[PDB]
Amino acid sequence: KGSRFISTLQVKLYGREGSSARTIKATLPYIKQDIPIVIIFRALGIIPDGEILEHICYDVNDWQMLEMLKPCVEDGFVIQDRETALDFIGKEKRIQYAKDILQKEFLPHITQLEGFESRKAFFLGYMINRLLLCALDRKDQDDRDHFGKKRLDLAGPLLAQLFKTLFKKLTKDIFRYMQRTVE
Amino acid sequence: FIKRDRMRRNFLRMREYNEFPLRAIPKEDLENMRTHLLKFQSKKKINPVTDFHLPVRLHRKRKTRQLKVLDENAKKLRFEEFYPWVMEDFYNTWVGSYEAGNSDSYVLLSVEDDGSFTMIPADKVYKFTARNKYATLTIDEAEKRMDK
Amino acid sequence: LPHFSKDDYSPESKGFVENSYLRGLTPQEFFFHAMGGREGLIDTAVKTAETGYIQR
Amino acid sequence: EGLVEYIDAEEEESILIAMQPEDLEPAEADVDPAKRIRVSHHATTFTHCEIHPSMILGVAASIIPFPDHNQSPRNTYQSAMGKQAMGVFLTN
Amino acid sequence: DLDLERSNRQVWLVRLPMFLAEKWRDLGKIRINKSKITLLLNEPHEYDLELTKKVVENEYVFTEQTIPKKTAIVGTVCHECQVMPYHKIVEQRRNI
Amino acid sequence: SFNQFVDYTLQDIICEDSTLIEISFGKIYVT
Amino acid sequence: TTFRFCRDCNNMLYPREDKENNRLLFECRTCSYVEEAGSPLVYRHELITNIGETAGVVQDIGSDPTLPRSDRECPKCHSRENVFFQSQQRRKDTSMVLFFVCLSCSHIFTSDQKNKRTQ
Amino acid sequence: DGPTMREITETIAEAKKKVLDVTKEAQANLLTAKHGMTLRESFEDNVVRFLNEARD
Amino acid sequence: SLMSCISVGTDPMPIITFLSEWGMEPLEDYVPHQSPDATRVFVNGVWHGVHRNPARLMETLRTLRRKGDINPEVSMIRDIREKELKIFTDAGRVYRPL
Amino acid sequence: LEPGHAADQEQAKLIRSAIEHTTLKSVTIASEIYYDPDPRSTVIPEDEEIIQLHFSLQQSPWLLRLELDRAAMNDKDLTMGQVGERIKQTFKNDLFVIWSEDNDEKLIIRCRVVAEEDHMLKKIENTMLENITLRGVENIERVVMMK
RNA sequence: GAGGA
Ligand SMILES: [Zn+2]
Ligand SMILES: [Zn+2]
Repeated sequence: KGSRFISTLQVKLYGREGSSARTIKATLPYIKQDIPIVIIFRALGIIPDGEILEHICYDVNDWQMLEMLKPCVEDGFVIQDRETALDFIGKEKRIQYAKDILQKEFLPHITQLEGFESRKAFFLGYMINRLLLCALDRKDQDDRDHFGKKRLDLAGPLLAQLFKTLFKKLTKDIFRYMQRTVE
Repeated sequence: FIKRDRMRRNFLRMREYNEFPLRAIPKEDLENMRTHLLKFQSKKKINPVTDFHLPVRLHRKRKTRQLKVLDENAKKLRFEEFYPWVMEDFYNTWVGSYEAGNSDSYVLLSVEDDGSFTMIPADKVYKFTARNKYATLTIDEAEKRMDK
Repeated sequence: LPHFSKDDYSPESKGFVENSYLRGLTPQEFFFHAMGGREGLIDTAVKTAETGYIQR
Repeated sequence: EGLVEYIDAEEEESILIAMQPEDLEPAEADVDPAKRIRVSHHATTFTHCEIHPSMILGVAASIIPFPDHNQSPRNTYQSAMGKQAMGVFLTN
Repeated sequence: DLDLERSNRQVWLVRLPMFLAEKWRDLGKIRINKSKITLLLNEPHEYDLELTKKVVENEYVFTEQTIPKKTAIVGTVCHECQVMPYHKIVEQRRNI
Repeated sequence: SFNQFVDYTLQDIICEDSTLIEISFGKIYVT
Repeated sequence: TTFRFCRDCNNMLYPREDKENNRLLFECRTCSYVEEAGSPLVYRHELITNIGETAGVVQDIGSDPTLPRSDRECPKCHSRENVFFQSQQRRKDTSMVLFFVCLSCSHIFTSDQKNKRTQ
Repeated sequence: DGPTMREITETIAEAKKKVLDVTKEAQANLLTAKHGMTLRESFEDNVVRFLNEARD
Repeated sequence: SLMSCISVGTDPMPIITFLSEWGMEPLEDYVPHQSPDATRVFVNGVWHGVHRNPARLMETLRTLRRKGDINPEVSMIRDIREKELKIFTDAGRVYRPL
Repeated sequence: LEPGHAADQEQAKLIRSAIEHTTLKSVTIASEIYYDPDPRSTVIPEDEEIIQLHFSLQQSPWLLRLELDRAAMNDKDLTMGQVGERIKQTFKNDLFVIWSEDNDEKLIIRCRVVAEEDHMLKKIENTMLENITLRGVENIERVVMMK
């Protein structure tokens, strides 16, 4: 609800199998291009590698998965601190821009409040984990049609959207007339 | 067989133990002294600030009324407390971060030398992380090293 | 179908209708057959449009 | 009283429905040849039993007599046609 | 004077069923037994306690009255616990 | 769905980004 | 294989050579922490993997309703109660072999009669 | 005819049995994948062939 | 189909509250390598925590639904093999009785 | 087939071998990079026995050691002889190459460059697995005899 | 919208 805002974060895994340097770049809203993930993780405050892998490969025997990850670690090895990471994103304001993007546009459906970077970090780690799990052939790709993944918008939600929009417009115009009463 | 509507008739026819007071602290000592939480991260398990170093300072790094986006003051106020605070010497450092996770249900028990325990409502909670432990960051130089 | 255990490869678990149209189909079989039949309908619908365009 | 239960597609993934109440779980125990070939109970750890299978059909399909003897495309055609039939649509 | 005051006060922390926590953000008497604790209210219900983490490491408590300001570091987390529920009467109130 | 809407969603659409630089929106009434 | 982390830096301990005694030296390229190796092995590829077949064997799997049940007698234990399933490898070229889980001693064992397997 | 009916039935039963035997063998990992196709595919094809032969 | 209905959605908060009340170590204190058997607990796809002994939890949740305490249109899956326990009070789901 | 040879299934197998594109990756099992600076004593005491031969009748300290499957090596009817030939002739310029003998119960092949190694070596191994057509011709995947 | 075929 709440002027329902649809932000579609995606994670992309680069390069076919065997093609060396398979690296994972995440996609954020309002960003020049994809970002190597480890950048994002540090941008959320998980700085060390070991902590990041802990955020991703939940079992420390999955050296399979760890090997899969290592390229992204090496990719991100350049940056080593949070604020640098926020610098990567696009003043004197660039950092604050990045931070506010994360607090409002990165995974809206977790929160848009102040301190939950631990959450969004963990959740992102999980998302990556599942992507890896697929690309390691241990789950099959998602079934696009499983009816559990569908929803039906009955008269309720349809009118909900429609009316929310109309009413937002009505507020806009009321405010505008209020202004035109500068006189 | 066939569908039978006579079943209406069918049913119709068939029918050590310590104990302490937990006193409330004076409002006044609280009224300036907000309480918060310390969390470092280095896994250098002990992290004793006493044995960190010294001295250990701590500090944070048109027309008439027109359209304003509204919000409760505190978040606005929280938004406006964005200078994280650090421990230094004048070498080791630590930088804290706002947890914002469980300010709800956390009451600090005043485990003093006296057994009386005052239930201190934890006000905030911060996660502290080291920094400049290798001062190796090339914020603009590094971006050069990326493309190569 | 949820009416089955997991990893059953027995013919009726994966869709071997056995009764005749005379004997009628058990609900699984009925459903399976419905899936097959819809595939048929779709293929026909697509195929006519194709062959129409090809012929033109 | 928790005798009946609402189940959606996601949860369906982790249950074990029985088709017919009785025969599917009486116990482990001569057959009319005309009767179709029901499989068995064959399993024990059910958790739910279907209310009645004929409820998988939608509205239009429910008109068809014996739709379990027909070839499915026929069912679909009827479901479509049934909306053309003349008849009383409303009492007023 | 930018520095701590003592930086050693070893304190305890608990997590309280919020139906009871909000009551405490504005005394009591507690059975502080051995590794088995229940909580008598300053009265309705009766509650129990668990020891979540005895080794309460890395973590301490501080307080406050390039922008600096004055600070007073209370001291350590001595240990922390968590509250659980008259637990039947509480659970009856809990389910809501 | 419709009842749910007209009983809750209608209101909580209003009790939202409602107040305007001030003007307030309160209880919503349906005839 | 394994990875290593700079017990102070806590980062990827890359390997390196001693260059005089010429033994391995893991070095944190964020820091100065250095260590040798426990093994001369550095990396291993494993292009055909026998792992992941019997994955997620939790000490709860007996509670799964949908899982089938056999009678085959446990070798380790001797129950005749068992849940069995195919490999979780979910690769196209995967065998059909079954993995039985005793419901008493929770001891995995396989349907295989080629040899003995352990996932 | 009746006799014909139960003869049909037992024919189907034979089919089921052959399928089952193939299955048991596959799960004993004794199935030999004909060249050029997956073990799993080989099994699946075998089953489909049996079933169609049975129907006919 | 004849008996299928469509969920209308429910405020999830009380469920989350209850979960916290019954375990569900909150996320921020989750340390995987030492808590390897935790079942991730989701709600409307929002990973809210982890928990141990999920079995009894699931039991309790089920029971609660089965006496109207939790609105019965709420689905509650417990994938045993993925150590996940999703929940949805989401509006728009499709469900049928049993 | 040419008319010879009209019906000699044996001949057909010969050809099928002769044309089917067979790559190194398809025959091995797992690849491993070791640190053995010892020219002539494998850290492992199993390839070491091989080093008792295949060694003698300016180096690098980084062994790359290779494991293949006997079943595939024989279905493809391959001999670590030929494969060694393949890799050797593919370089002969950088790698002393040693293979277990086709007798050996395990299919073990060892190579060493003659630096900033352990990263280039990775590229090399990838190239070995992928860009090495042991026999047969490109784009030919599966050859299935028929009558 | 509809829609038969
Ligand atoms: Zn280091
Ligand atoms: Zn056993």
